[PDB]
Amino acid sequence: NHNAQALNTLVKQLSSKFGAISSVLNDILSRLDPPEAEVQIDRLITGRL
Amino acid sequence: LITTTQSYTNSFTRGVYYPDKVFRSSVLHLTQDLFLPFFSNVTWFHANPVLPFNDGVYFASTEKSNIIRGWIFGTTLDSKTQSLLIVNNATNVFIKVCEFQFCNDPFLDVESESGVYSSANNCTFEYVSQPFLMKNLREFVFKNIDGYFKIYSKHTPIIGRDFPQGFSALEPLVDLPIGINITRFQTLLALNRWTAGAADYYVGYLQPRTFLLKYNENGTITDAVDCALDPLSETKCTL
Amino acid sequence: KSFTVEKGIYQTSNFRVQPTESIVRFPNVTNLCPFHEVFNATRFASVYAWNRTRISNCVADYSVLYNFAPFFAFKCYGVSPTKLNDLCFTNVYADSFVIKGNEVSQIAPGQTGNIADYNYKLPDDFTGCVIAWNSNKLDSKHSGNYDYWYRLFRKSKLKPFERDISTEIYQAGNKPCKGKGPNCYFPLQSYGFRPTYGVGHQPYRVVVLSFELLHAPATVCGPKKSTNLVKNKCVNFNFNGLTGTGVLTKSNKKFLPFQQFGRDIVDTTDAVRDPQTLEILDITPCSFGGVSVITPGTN
Amino acid sequence: NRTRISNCVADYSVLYNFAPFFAFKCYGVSPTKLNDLCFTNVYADSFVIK
Ligand SMILES: *[C@@H]1O[C@H](CO)[C@@H](O)[C@H](O)[C@H]1NC(C)=O
Ligand SMILES: *[C@@H]1O[C@H](CO)[C@@H](O)[C@H](O)[C@H]1NC(C)=O
Ligand SMILES: *[C@@H]1O[C@H](CO)[C@@H](O)[C@H](O)[C@H]1NC(C)=O
Ligand SMILES: *[C@@H]1O[C@H](CO)[C@@H](O)[C@H](O)[C@H]1NC(C)=O
Ligand SMILES: *[C@@H]1O[C@H](CO)[C@@H](O)[C@H](O)[C@H]1NC(C)=O
Ligand SMILES: *[C@@H]1O[C@H](CO)[C@@H](O)[C@H](O)[C@H]1NC(C)=O
Ligand SMILES: *[C@@H]1O[C@H](CO)[C@@H](O)[C@H](O)[C@H]1NC(C)=O
Repeated sequence: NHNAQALNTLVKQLSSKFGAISSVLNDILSRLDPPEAEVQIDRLITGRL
Repeated sequence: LITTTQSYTNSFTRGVYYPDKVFRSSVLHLTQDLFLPFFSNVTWFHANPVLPFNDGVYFASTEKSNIIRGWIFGTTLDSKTQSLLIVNNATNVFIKVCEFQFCNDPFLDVESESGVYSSANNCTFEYVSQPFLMKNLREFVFKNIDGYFKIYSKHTPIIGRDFPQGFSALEPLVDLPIGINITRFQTLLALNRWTAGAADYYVGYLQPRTFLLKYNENGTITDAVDCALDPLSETKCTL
Repeated sequence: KSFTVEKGIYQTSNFRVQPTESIVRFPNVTNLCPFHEVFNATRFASVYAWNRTRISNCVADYSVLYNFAPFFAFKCYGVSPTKLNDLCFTNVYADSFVIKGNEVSQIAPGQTGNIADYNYKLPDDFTGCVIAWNSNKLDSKHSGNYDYWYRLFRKSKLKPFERDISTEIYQAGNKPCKGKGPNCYFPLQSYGFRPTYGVGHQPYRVVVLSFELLHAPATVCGPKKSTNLVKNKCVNFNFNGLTGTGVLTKSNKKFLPFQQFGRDIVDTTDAVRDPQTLEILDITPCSFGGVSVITPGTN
Repeated sequence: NRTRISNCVADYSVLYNFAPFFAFKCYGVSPTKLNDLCFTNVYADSFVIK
């Protein structure tokens, strides 16, 4: 039970925004220019780390 | 010719609609939205008064021979603001956001529109579709949020007289990008001609609540839990 | 990080199966959006009463703006302009008016000023574009054209996205006006435009386009052509702006006639519906995994 | 010119009825909330520029 719970929490943590416009990298890359995308990507990086 | 009598009754567990368009199968889902609280206090009208809109409206009716036909929404409803108008007849349904010079006691002549409004005005949006009103209980949920008027509906067979003790989820019916402000609404009736008639309907108001919904193997909502009703429901929502 | 290896098994890298091609599946609509009709109207409303139009169910092309005029200001906030030509939106709101040339700087989210607080206000989370181009040639009169008016006074502030049309005498004194002379003014003042006026005071036409996302299935996108449909292969897919990579197969899910997508317990997409042919497709990720190397010693 | 203001009741509606200011920018405090704050003392610097 504990192992399954920990894995489920880790997977579910991927839908959080961590104070960004979106939790999906694909649309961030497809609707923003490179100079402005990293400001959103780094927040996701920190949260997931 | 028209008599309106009021009463108060219990709502039990009714007025649950699909929150989004996402398919889910065999899962329990927590949602937060404007719902009708369980075992609430709904108003029973028996047979027009002008009622507030608040944040949303749950409407229920069980009349036969198509006595009730449509609703009107607005904020001043006389000459200064565009007003919604939903009209259901045998073949189709009209929806007009037009500005109407409403009569003092609007009604349907049955079929001239002079009994409802004297004339139209400067308006743009209009819509027409298959009739909404398709022994039988008809339930509707109306809500206006962020530039969108949303209507959910459900049709059920009933054998009793009061609210049935059962569960039914209201599937989405229509979404419109109208973008006006609504504060009051009223019911529209049709009188054959001035013969006296009778009708009955139930009204309730929505509030922000958190629910726990159950999806079966086929993507249909079959049960729900109101997380703020009592300690047991709070425990169920926590677990 | 060594030139010699001992006997054992080591985990080195990961393998993944690469995609083969790309799939684009848009709905079949050929109707063009009335961007041209909204422009070149030969008459634009005043700033205090700005014109609003709703655009939906059409194909949006942004090259018409490019060939329209050399815009003085062209600023997009939530979206890069160059990528506007391959996105999908639910509906578009176009607000058109005419202001002074130097007032263009006041049309921005989180901005204050006479226009930004008394005529038009944008939300803090605005997602759209602003275009402002000179109109000295067409909206100027030699004697002076006063058809355009702007509001100068208001009792309180203005929230984003509302329009005020009520006309009345604004009160400045403590006593009720019931007049015009004693400290009571008119909020609406007529613009004065002349050809001899220099840059910064000639009329400028301003159009604000407002978009939205995360709503009903998208309608305003058709500038790219669709392709065929393939199954049982690792491919890149794009269904109405929903993009991904994986393998599409036949599905046995009983979608009710109003859903589009499908999620699971972890809340990730696993089913989709083809817009042009109503059909349920299961989506599975392409194969990936780890690689281990088994070696004896290098001795 | 520099002036020190202290030991009084500060009302900011007089500025509102004064004139339609071309520029009115507050940095550390939102202007609308200026009417219910408490301060130790105020420094007013006045001049005229282009
Ligand atoms: C509903 O309200 C009425 C008075 O408005 C009150 O008497 C009654 O107890 C309430 N509850 C129910 C279930 O009727
Ligand atoms: C019912 O409504 C439709 C659409 O408004 C109209 O075409 C039709 O004539 C109406 N029928 C009657 C009997 O009023
Ligand atoms: C409707 O509104 C427009 C715009 O303000 C106005 O010009 C017109 O006089 C109004 N009435 C009618 C009947 O169009
Ligand atoms: C789901 O649909 C199947 C096929 O009609 C049916 O056999 C099954 O009973 C349904 N599930 C429930 C909970 O009724
Ligand atoms: C708009 O109208 C003007 C004059 O009627 C015309 O020259 C022009 O081609 C039209 N279209 C655009 C995109 O400007
Ligand atoms: C707004 O634009 C529409 C589009 O043609 C036009 O019919 C209408 O007269 C315009 N209104 C104003 C106030 O400019
Ligand atoms: C559009 O696509 C749908 C889905 O296959 C198809 O049924 C319809 O005939 C198509 N219509 C046109 C005009 O291409």
